[PDB]
Amino acid sequence: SELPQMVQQLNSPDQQELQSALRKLSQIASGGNEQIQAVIDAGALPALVQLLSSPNEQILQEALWALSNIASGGNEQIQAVIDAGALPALVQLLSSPNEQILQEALWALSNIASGGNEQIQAVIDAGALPALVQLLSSPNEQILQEALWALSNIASGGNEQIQAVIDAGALPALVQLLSSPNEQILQEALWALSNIASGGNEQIQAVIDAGALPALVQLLSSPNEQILQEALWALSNIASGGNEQIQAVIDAGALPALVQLLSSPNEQILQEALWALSNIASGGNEQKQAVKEAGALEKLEQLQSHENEKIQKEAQEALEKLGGGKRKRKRKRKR
Ligand SMILES: [Ca+2]
Ligand SMILES: [Ca+2]
Ligand SMILES: [Ca+2]
Ligand SMILES: [Ca+2]
Ligand SMILES: [Ca+2]
Ligand SMILES: [Mg+2]
Ligand SMILES: [Mg+2]
Repeated sequence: SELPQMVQQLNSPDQQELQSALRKLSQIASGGNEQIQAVIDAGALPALVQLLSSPNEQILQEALWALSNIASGGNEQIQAVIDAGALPALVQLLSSPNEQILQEALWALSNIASGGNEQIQAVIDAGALPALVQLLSSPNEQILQEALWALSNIASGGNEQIQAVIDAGALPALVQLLSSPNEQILQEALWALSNIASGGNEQIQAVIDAGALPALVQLLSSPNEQILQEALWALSNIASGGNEQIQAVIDAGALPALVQLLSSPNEQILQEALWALSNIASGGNEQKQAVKEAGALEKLEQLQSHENEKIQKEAQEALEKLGGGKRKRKRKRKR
């Protein structure tokens, strides 16, 4: 209700009147999609994009915060941000020497990339990827995390958008990050490759050719359940490709580690271990025999006696597929 009065204050000579309006519009935009639409309907977006060119760092800080929380809404809400000419201004802020401005620009770009394929492509077309791939080599963990988050959401799009990430030279940087001692960076690098591996066979072969599999197979032996869940998701998407892709997974030695995970009392790890083996089972007779030789038949048959309906179904489906004769993830950040 008080929103139109706030939009008028975004172009005020009084700095204390301008900052109070920005702080309030940022707090409203942190709410639901119904609240975000009220900000857009008040015509805040044209005024907010204009403020990104302001030399004032305090104004630009809250202007980015407001746009980021608006960008964390629905697909139509994200589209309204793009129509206001936000992307060409956000891409220019990636080359900024200010760490707070760069962090907030990346936060805004990641939420826009959390929308549909049309929205993701608009970010690619704006020239975001070359800067994003460059940031994967940064010594700053706060910035590296944000760029990893934005690249994961772009890779959550269609095959055209995933190929654009591969072409920008992201895979060698992502594969290198799989050996990082930082668990947050490691999780996001795993989340990025998983979304890349959810694409076509050519895109999955790109992940294999970059040398990601030895690290992913190794991560199945981790005591950390968060890293285990991400590695299982990445390998499942790789195993969903062709017979060349399934065999690369077997050659990397995933089967003995996957069969070991069938003994886990954790329902999340189990479901993902079953899904990875089920995709492998949907390969040729050479691929089917490899699963049999790993000792999987014994555990799959025993898992058909589990009290969990989902665990029961997956185990039977995988055991049937062993007879002789792809998931994308998006994340929206609200602060
Ligand atoms: Ca003044
Ligand atoms: Ca600086
Ligand atoms: Ca550092
Ligand atoms: Ca660590
Ligand atoms: Ca643990
Ligand atoms: Mg950290
Ligand atoms: Mg952890």
